[PDB]
Amino acid sequence: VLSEGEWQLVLHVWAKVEADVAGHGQDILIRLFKSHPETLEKFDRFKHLKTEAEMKASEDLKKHGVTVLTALGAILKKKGHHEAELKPLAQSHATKHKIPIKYLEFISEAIIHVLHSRHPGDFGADAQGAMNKALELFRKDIAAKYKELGYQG
Ligand code: HEM
Repeated sequence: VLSEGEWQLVLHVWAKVEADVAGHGQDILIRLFKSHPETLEKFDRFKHLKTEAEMKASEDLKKHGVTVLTALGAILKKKGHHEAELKPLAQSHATKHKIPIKYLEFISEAIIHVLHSRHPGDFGADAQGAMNKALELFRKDIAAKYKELGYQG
């Protein structure tokens, strides 16, 4: 359970993200795909992209970055009371998109790295730990739904 002070840290940096949702979403997905290329293979939509320059030039990848960070922002702003928002995400990511929990750990690492690059004055260690906690709580609650459905592994 995050404290109120931890949530404030999380949402304070998240409000900085929302000034350039699309730039963040490109940086985060690029990082995820470069750092963990097995993740790119899950997107039939993006698996033709073979270089970082092609990734940065793809408008479709930019659009999907905004889809992802808009869904994450809506979950973070519920401060833990996010059951209605996770149900559908867990269900599609487990059963249709076939995404392992470990790949949610990987995109959490990329989100934390990109927030540290773009917002260092609002993303010191206190805020990095709080955002780590918020992304762990996201993964915990999605993993419990995966387990229900037979996909925790
Ligand atoms: C912060 C974590 C994430 C969030 C908030 C998120 C959010 C979303 C949303 C909102 C959609 C569209 C609606 C839906 O299908 O449920 C989607 C689609 C999708 N996601 Fe994610 N996602 C996340 C992580 C991942 C990861 C780590 C992968 C793959 C490694 C992945 C793979 C996919 C795929 C394959 C689709 C369908 C894309 C398409 O072909 O249009 N997601 N995601």
